[PDB]
Amino acid sequence: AQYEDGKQYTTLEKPVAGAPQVLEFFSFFCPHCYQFEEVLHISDNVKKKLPEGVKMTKYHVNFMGGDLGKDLTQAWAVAMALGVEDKVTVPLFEGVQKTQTIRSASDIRDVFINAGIKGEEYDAAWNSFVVKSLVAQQEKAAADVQLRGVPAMFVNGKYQLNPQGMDTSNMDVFVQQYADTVKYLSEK
Repeated sequence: AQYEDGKQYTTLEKPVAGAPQVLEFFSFFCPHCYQFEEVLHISDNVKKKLPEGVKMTKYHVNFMGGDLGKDLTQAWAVAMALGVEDKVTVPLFEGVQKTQTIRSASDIRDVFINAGIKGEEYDAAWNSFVVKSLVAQQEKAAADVQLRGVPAMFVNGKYQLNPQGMDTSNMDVFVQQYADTVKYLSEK
């Protein structure tokens, strides 16, 4: 066939019921995630090709970067609660990996302050129980699907994208193959 289990995707031997339709995992410590977001814009191009009616969830993971990794997952919870993903994603990636100016929670906070979220808004969200449940969700979803590596994308709790089985000679072509696969998986 043209799309084959084990080729552009893999199937979970233990399917995850009630999972978000298109589910993406990342970490601001993850070098390929940096590529996926700032060079390739994967999440964005996947969207562009998803059918109507399908929502995409993106979650941060704990297993990279120790203490700051967990901080970063809570701040991503804050980002989601406040709806400011599109304003902090890039400065967080560049803070962790480019300039290396993120070394503590406080530095994570500075990014939000600079992106225009108010101190009192940030701190309240940071400490809110809404954010604690939203942290819990991020952790649960990672747990449900065995998650040991990022970037990772799961469709309908049953399929897992396998980008290593796609040509990388051309970056535009890789993205579109990626996006088309998610589309195919979605329709399955």
